[PDB]
Amino acid sequence: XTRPDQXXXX
Repeated sequence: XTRPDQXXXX
């Protein structure tokens, strides 16, 4: 959820 740009990141 932390990093949409990185494909999620939780």
